[PDB]
Amino acid sequence: ADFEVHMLNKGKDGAMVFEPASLKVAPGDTVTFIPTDKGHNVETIKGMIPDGAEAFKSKINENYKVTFTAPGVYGVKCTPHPFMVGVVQVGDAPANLEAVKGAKNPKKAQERLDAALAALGN
Ligand SMILES: [Cl-]
Ligand SMILES: [Cu+2]
Repeated sequence: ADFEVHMLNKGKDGAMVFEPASLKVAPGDTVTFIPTDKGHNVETIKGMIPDGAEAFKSKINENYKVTFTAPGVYGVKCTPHPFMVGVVQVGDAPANLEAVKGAKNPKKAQERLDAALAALGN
């Protein structure tokens, strides 16, 4: 299955958001990150992807597709926008949950990640 995440200046969560900011997918599913507004990108957060996964980074304004196969959670962020974060989950019982949940980001970033994990049933 293929899924889309839009990069937006504003959403229910406030300014600078991935929408949806949380997505549960099956191994082999894909997510394309699509800038609805200019000035955004996507990249994985250091330490926040599974063993077996590769990091990634898009260019500002680039439409960017990633295939997810390694099971676990994947924290992603937008470079210019500190609170702009999201979580892609592959499978159930992710094994690297604490990598995201136990991290020490600025509060508004960390609460958005934490909300994303809780919405994914964790
Ligand atoms: Cl593009
Ligand atoms: Cu952004």
